[PDB]
Amino acid sequence: FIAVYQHLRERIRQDIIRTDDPVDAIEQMEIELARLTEELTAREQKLAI
Amino acid sequence: SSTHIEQFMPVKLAQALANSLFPELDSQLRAGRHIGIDDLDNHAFLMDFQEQLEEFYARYNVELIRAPEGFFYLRPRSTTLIPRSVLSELDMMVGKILCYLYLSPERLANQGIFTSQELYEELISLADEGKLMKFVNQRSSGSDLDKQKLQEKVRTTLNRLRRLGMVYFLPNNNNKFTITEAVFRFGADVRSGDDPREIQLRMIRDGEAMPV
Amino acid sequence: FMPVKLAQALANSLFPELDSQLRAGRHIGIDDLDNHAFLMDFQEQLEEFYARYNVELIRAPEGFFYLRPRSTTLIPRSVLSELDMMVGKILCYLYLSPERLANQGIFTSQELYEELISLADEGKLMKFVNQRSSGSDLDKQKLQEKVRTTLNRLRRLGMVYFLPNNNNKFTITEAVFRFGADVRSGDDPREIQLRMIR
Amino acid sequence: RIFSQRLRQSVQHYFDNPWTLTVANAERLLDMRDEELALRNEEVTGELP
Amino acid sequence: IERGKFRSLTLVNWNGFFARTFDLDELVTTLSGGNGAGKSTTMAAFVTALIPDLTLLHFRNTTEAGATSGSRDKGLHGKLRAGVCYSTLDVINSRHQRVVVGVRLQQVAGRDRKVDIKPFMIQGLPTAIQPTQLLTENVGERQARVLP
Ligand SMILES: Nc1ncnc2c1ncn2[C@@H]1O[C@H](COP(=O)(O)OP(=O)(O)OP(=O)(O)O)[C@@H](O)[C@H]1O
Ligand SMILES: [Mg+2]
Repeated sequence: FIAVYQHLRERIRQDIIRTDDPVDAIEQMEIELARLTEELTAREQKLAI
Repeated sequence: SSTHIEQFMPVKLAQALANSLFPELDSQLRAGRHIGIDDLDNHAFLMDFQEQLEEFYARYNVELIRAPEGFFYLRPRSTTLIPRSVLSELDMMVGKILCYLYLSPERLANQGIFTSQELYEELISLADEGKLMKFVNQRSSGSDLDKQKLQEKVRTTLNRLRRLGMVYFLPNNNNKFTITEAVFRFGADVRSGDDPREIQLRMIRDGEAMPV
Repeated sequence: FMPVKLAQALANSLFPELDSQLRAGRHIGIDDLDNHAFLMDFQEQLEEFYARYNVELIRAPEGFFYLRPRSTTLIPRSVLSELDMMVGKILCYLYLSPERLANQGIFTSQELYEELISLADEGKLMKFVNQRSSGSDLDKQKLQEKVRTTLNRLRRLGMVYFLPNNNNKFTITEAVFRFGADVRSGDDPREIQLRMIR
Repeated sequence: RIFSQRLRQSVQHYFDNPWTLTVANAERLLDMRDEELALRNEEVTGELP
Repeated sequence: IERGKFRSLTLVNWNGFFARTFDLDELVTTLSGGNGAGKSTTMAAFVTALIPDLTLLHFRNTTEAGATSGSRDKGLHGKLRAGVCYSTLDVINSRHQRVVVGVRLQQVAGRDRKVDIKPFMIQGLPTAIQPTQLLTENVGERQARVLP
């Protein structure tokens, strides 16, 4: 279990996501996902016109 | 049936190797270049056939690796078919400083464009100036000729990092440049809040880094 | 899609190694039984494979294979030193007829050292080591060191095979002909080789 | 306030445990140095048709 | 509008030709002669003078047509003799201007059978000058010499 956690801890991407707690990181990631989805929606709307 | 691609190779792998992007990419990769998100063509290509490329390169005793930041690179094994080399300590100083510069929200307003002078100023602000000067010349004591020599060595190493794909110069001005996420590999010794010795051991075991 | 025989060829276990070697500039002679046979079998497709890199796969008339980059080569290029071609042309000269009776195909470093010193002009020797040099022992020692170094480079190219022991004795392969002169109807190889060396 | 301490201390104390990254450094393709181009000059002559 | 036309083709010091000039026709020009006479060689000289890009030029036999071979030898070198060589075209422009394009060819000494090319162009040449004479010097009793 410890090993698993250790493993995961390294795999964090950048500073705003530097919650050293993986599980805590999950939600942040997902937040990013939602953010990105909104940006994509706006961009594809621009592309249509 | 006989005389059928599947007998010798997976279709997706052959499809990848037949692409017009492959030779460029292959050449570059072998040379040590890192691939980030900005060079769309290449990046996208990599993404599309990741596992085939990994499997392919495996033949060479080399790992095609994907960092969490989304950048690809080559890591040779001890039995590698392709030579392996290490960066100089000055390259590391400039690398860790470029990393802190990327993170710095205070300079995010520049839209990524930095000047050699700003990099140099940040570096001297943090590291021991007079002790670092020992690497430029064994007799340095703060003389301007030696300070200009240091600046020229920085200018040279920064150009080497550009070939590695870690930084891109502006199209018309060479005194200014832009960063990429590939620089985060210089933080591999501290991304986890643990004992530095154990981290270092783990890294050398994985083939990521050597001592001097 | 991809041609079936090309996929077969590059699926072979020998390909990665040979690829690595070729990209380095090594020459494949008749000595390397398996590699040479592999190239003979799949030349028609390997030529096309490497043309995608703007690099040419050539089979020399003597029989050995090698790569030649174009100006638009996709592979980073590198270039030999003057002393390197000097030594190469010397080795081409040593691929002589009396060689068979003189050494039975096995030479020593001293043969080449003394031949180089005897046959070349002093001025280009100084240009090789350093212009400030003048007929001094240390200069000759440095020239010996450089000779060993360039000989190892050539061994990397596959030109010369060291006999497997620490001592510096070797045999010359046919691929050394790449340094050789142009041959015209009836011309004597010794004379033309010497004419270029002069 | 997570990475400031984490990374600054690494740069400040690097020389107590200097370490270096590994990179792929494939060999360069050796080629013949181009000698000065020597053309064939022969002052050819002949009877004109 | 009057379309431009190719007036003539000139060869100097090619394999079998010392100095020969073919006058082209307005519609069709035919070359005849037994095997090995030199017809395909004339074709090759023309195309070389038109596109001197040495990376492209590749003169395969008529047999083996369409096979991408990567042959060791492109087949041009052997069609040239030692010394200097030329291949030139005379053209009448739609503006009724006489222009002479061409190339200077020369074998490269060395084991590799390489070739050197240097293009050139001449404008305003008087209509009375023939390229065959312009490219040669009369030395001796009707024993002309070629000039670099
Ligand atoms: N690269 C070369 N090296 C040596 N000889 C050559 C070369 N190319 C052509 N020749 C020779 O030049 C002569 C002219 O050949 P060419 O093909 O021009 O003749 P041709 O009249 O067009 O013949 P055919 O109609 O049979 O093709 C022939 O003897 C040919 O063998
Ligand atoms: Mg013909």
